[PDB]
Amino acid sequence: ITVKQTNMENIYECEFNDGSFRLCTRNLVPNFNVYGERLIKYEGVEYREWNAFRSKLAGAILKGLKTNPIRKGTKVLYLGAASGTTISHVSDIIELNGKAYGVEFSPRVVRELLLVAQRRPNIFPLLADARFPQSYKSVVENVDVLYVDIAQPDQTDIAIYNAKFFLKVNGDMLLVIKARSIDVTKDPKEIYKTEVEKLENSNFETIQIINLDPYDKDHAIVLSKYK
Amino acid sequence: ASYVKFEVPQDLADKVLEAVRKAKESGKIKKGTNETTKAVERGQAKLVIIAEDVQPEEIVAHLPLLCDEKKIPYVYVSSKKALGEACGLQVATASAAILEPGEAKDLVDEIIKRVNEIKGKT
Amino acid sequence: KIYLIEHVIGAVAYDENGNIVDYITNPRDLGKITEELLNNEKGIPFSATVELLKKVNPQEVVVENEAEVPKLQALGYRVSYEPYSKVSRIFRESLPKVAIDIKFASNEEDYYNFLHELSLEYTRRKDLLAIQAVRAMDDIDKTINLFSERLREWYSIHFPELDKLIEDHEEYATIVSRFGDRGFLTIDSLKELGFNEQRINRILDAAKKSIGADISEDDLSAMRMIANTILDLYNIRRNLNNYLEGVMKEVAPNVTALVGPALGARLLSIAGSLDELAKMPASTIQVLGAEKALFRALRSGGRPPKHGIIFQYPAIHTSPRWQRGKIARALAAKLAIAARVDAFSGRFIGDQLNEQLKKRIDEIKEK
Amino acid sequence: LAIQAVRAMDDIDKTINLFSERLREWYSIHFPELDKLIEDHEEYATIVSRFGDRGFLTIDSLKELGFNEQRINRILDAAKKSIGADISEDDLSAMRMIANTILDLYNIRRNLNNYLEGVMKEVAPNVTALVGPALGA
Repeated sequence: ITVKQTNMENIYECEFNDGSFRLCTRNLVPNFNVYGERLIKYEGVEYREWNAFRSKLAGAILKGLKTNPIRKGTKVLYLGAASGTTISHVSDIIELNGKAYGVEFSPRVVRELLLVAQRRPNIFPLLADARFPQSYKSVVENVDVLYVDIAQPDQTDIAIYNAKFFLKVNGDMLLVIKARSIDVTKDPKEIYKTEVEKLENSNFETIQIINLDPYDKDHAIVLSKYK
Repeated sequence: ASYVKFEVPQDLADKVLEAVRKAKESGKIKKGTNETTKAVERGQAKLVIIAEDVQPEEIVAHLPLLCDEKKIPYVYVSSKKALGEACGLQVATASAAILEPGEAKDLVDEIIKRVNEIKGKT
Repeated sequence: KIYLIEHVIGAVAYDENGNIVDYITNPRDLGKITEELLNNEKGIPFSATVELLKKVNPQEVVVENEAEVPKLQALGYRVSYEPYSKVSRIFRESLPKVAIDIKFASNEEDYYNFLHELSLEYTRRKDLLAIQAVRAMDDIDKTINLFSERLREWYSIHFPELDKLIEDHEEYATIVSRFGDRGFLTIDSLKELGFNEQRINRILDAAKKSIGADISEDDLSAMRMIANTILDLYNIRRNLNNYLEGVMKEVAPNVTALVGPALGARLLSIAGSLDELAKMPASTIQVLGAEKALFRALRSGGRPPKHGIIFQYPAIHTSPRWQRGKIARALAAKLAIAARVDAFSGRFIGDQLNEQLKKRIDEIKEK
Repeated sequence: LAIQAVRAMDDIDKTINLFSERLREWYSIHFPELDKLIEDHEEYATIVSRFGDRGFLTIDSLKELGFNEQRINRILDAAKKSIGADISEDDLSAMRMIANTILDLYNIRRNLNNYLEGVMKEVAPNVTALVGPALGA
């Protein structure tokens, strides 16, 4: 075993007893895991193993995401927080300084998000519909990163709408494009092109476009900058 | 019904029932909700077939959730009597699973890709 | 023209430039802020906003939300709304900071501590207890039995014949509790428990001719401490059963219909949750508990258990050994269905489930 | 009697621990932060027994059992910023039944020790001189 820093703040890799390499984050709440993930101690510091198959952000990293705009003390608005798998990892990355506002409109699921956000001062859960930022306007601030993973046909439009509400100028947006929930009939690759055009036809400046394959089928993630 | 996530056109529904029958003959299938459940839990199934006329809906409602966790694709057919009678039974079945396609490999791979398209993807 | 802001922080007025013309800070009170946010959803302005629109006397005001407009027109002002306005952004750009400036919190440290707990409480507003209670019930059960076995062994130094004369632990305990010395037993005090004429006499004669030990009052009260604890625990148990029944009918009515509150809860406790119970095949639900038995069979290919915690179902443990397997299989089957209608929202169908089950049982028994 | 007494004492010891373990797991649904803050089982139980809800907690009522200045503040702050669940009075009193049982057992234990000491000195004084009443018994 060995753990060491990567190009990106508070994100680390492990050399393993066998010789595999897995991503991990520095555990903000030591002894405690959110999904079933492995806890690893090295030189008396505890890391949480970041499974790429579950977290699209880890997936994006392993698919060579240039620069990660989520770091120490970053303010992120996180649309589609779901059960808290990925958002827990951005909690770790961001540390007590930065803040993460987790928007999620499915109660059956915010149920389990609560448990994550109780243990974590970083995370401000919100049972609200991301199509109406008016209904959480009164709790959030402006932000550096708009991380958007929402299952919706008009997911791109929703994201833009939130952006002009809460995204700082020169802030970054990580937008997960879910082809099969925008249209199961269309070709995933046509969809990626047309949704990126929406961002450009607003004024987002496409920085990097990644295809999340192995890890996520018919998905892509866009990193771009709001102007 | 509310446990039905997406829409299956009848051409597909028929190609599903066909895929199953060839799988009884040449491969290995599992028939019944409890046996389908175990097949997902154990990660043996390549395709899960669920009926749209189950009569307390909730009997199979857990399969979509279970299938997504283990990332096994699922499909619907309209009649439970039709799926069971496909299965080599003379009684109904609420859900079934294909574990080994056999001489339905090509037939199954087209199905697991059509349900991808009418789901989003690319 | 005044641009008006509503936030957890309070109500702020801004000019078109983005300068705070005037503000009214909210009280740092979870209860009241939560309610006003919930109220703001329907269009209802903050009470800090009402006060602010009085201090400043603006002719044309513009708000964030379109639902507020008609409410503030009814209050006397000419009003419009701008969605993602430059001002609403200007406000939020400085939102880490202006919490301190308008003295909503002394520092950043506990603006966020508060905001965190507001968000926690605000979403909270928009089965685990069933599990804990039944677990505590199984602890109490276990303790009652341990203490009662201890007490009988203990109190039998003084009055050994009473042990085989009182089958029931609660009754035994009541005797050691109420009387003390064996020579303090009396007829009417015993008639009061429910003891029939004949038994009272057998107990009293047993105490008279007793070959037990003559013992101090210090010694007896020592034993009596355990007796009173036993009795306490029996009340706590019955209290916990009723509490449990209430929660179990609320959280899992279909399952409760089938196996009762306790055994339903017990099944929740082994599964971990209701949603986990629902995801189980019947062949699992049938053997929950009995894991030592199961994995022994799975490792060696021997005979598996017929039933796990399900054994407790009256129909099973009373039935002959060859019927048990089938009754278990049938119960587990229905339980899985019960769990799924319970978990995935479905309203009570436990009656037909019971009827279906009792039919299957009646058939099994006619062989 | 010396033997029986210590055997019951050992049962009580065992039970205190079982219930306290349960109580903490149970009561932590409502007020999770209190578990790592109070080491002592008897103290923990006293708090749930006297209060239930965490919004019933007061500098006054907590001083009235001898918790020190600094600790009372950490408890109350933890109760204020608690990520616990909001829960009915029916739910809390269920828990409080256990808390009171735990408190009852502690008293019964202390009574049994004194009784045991009495008999043990009488029946085997030299042994008791060496290892104490309990271990002697």
